[PDB]
Amino acid sequence: EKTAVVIDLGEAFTKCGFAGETGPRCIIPSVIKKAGMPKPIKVVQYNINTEELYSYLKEFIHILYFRHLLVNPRDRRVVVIESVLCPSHFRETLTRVLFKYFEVPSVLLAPSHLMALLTLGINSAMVLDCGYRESLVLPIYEGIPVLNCWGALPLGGKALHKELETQLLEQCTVDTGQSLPSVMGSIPEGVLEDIKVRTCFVSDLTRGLKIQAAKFNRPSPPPNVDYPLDGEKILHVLGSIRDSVVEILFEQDNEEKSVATLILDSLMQCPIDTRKQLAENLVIIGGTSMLPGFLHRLLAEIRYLVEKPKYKKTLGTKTFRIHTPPAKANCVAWLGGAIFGALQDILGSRSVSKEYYNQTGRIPDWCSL
Amino acid sequence: SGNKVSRQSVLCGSQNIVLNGKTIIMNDCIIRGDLANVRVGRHCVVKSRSVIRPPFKKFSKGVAFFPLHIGDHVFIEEDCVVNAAQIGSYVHVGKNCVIGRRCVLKDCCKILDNTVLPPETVVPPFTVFSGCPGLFSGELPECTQELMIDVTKSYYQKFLPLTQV
Amino acid sequence: PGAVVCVESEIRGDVTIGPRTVIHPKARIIAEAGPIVIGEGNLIEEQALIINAYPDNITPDTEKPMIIGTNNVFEVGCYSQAMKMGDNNVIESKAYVGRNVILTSGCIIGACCNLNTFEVIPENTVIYGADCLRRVQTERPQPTLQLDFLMKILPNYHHLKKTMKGSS
Ligand SMILES: Nc1ncnc2c1ncn2[C@@H]1O[C@H](COP(=O)(O)OP(=O)(O)O)[C@@H](O)[C@H]1O
Repeated sequence: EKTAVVIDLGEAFTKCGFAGETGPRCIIPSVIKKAGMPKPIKVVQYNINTEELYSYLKEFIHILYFRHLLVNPRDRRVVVIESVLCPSHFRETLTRVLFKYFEVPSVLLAPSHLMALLTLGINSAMVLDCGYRESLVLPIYEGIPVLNCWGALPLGGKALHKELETQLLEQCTVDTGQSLPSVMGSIPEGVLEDIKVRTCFVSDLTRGLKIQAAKFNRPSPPPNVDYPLDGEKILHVLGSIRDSVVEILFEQDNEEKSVATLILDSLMQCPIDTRKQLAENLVIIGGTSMLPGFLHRLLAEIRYLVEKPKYKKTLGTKTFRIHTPPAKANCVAWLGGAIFGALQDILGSRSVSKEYYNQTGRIPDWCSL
Repeated sequence: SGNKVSRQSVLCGSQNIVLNGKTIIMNDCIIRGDLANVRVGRHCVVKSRSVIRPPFKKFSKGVAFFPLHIGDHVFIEEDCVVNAAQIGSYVHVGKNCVIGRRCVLKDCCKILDNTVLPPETVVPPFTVFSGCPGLFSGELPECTQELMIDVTKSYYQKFLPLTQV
Repeated sequence: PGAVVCVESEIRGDVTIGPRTVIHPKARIIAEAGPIVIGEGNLIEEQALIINAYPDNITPDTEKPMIIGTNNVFEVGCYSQAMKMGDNNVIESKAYVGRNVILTSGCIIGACCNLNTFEVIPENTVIYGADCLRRVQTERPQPTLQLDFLMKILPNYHHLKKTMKGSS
């Protein structure tokens, strides 16, 4: 009858396509290309002028639906996959742009973790979404997301970018156009993403502990490979640096916090009957989880933290299984929204319509009244 | 008669070369039609330092490339390496451009400055070319492009009249 | 002898060209600093600027004579100011070789590509046109396949040059 639209906005990338198709049609990055502009500006931003955001969202949606969808969304429904705890200011702006400017029939602002759970096809699961800005945890038990049990450290893609920028600046080796360290003050983000995808090798638990021991009073430094760059300035990036950048994601000491500890804190907050099913079904999604050799380092670190005396008195013996999804780790949240929209013309009714928005005021966020 | 060919410009292969009425070949131009023919449209303005080279020998046993072409009101910008491109009428080539092997430029096109049109790149009608690797930037306006081409043709005719021999 | 040197093309200083070499119209071959060396079957296209680096300093000498390899297809408007080149190297149009270089055999430089000063390009690797030193796209340009492709390119260049020589 009518295949609905699926959107999954974010600061780094944006998964978008049709509901029903196994995986999206395209994934253009969040930034936009403007005429007479030095650098490309990011679309998804927080704490900034309302009318400017509205114009930025219109500009991104306009370049999206022609290239991605090849259709007017005026014919059929939309599924805007907002991550839970995405600012209400930003949701209101999205609601305005979809109804006032474009005039869609319906919209939906559903959470990312519940839809990622629909892909697995199980009702209870602990979920971790390691995106660009934050690494958010949220356990779901029998459909309902357990909200007060949660956690989100500023330790996703953006933290890894900042650490790469710091460590490369400290130890730099650029070719002539050899020596000459710290010539350029900063480096672009698109290049630094390509370095993370290709170079950064994720270490094991025993290797990670050896690196942590070396930092505070050297084993397994290799391997190292150079990275090519434009304008005839190749830089000889090292092997110990990229491993040290990955290590800060799992660094426990002096914060009592990490990607692994965040699941345990979420499990601690959850009730006793819910506890065991969440431990059995531990789902990992998001952008940072696509890194090579990540799921072992997490599961081994999780287990090491359970062996510690502080978590034995509550958790103890637990079968931590990581049931992986059908689609890739970044594109699990989108696939869930595509499942939610395509199949059920019935569950399209619960979402907010154009008729309801004009008279009322806004889509209902999880708040009072 | 009306075609204002400059003194510094060179037109190798006069029989193969072809210049329509109201043309304008700027200084230091190179219309090399030794191997193959070169067809220029009416009111076409070839800017300075433009290398109009022939695409192929046309002696290949199978799949010989198309020599050269240029539609009417063609605004060829300066330093533009035009080679093996069938330019549709009213095509606006950018400055420091580069055309590929058998590249089909459509009517009312707008090639950007410092562009590189690849081999067998069929550009669509009423569309701005963009990117380091050739791609569709956005749809161009019909009225604005026609008015700019008319203004460029009038300005080229004034320079064609005086100060070149 | 036995090299298609054009009348409009300019040569200067010492320049020893190989057999079946094709110097196109308005091609600059300024070899005043050092003795230029062109390989056999090397096609220099129109508007090309062949320069050399001033050399012979006692401590850290700057350069030596730019030796171009055999079957090297230099495209139109290509800059080659002091760069060591290998056999079967296809430099695209509007390119720019660095002040010192070591372009290996079976190469394929992109259009509008700035080749690096003091940078040796590896054997079998096609350069992307825009941002320099792009590692991607080096499979179809491999030693075995690229040698066959460059041999086909040398045959088409020789056939096209023979047709141009026949026309006169
Ligand atoms: N194939 C991949 N391999 C490794 N890392 C990736 C890959 N794709 C994306 N990333 C990384 O993941 C991040 C994208 O996070 P994302 O899931 O888009 O978060 P959000 O949806 O909250 O914006 C980027 O910072 C990028 O470096």
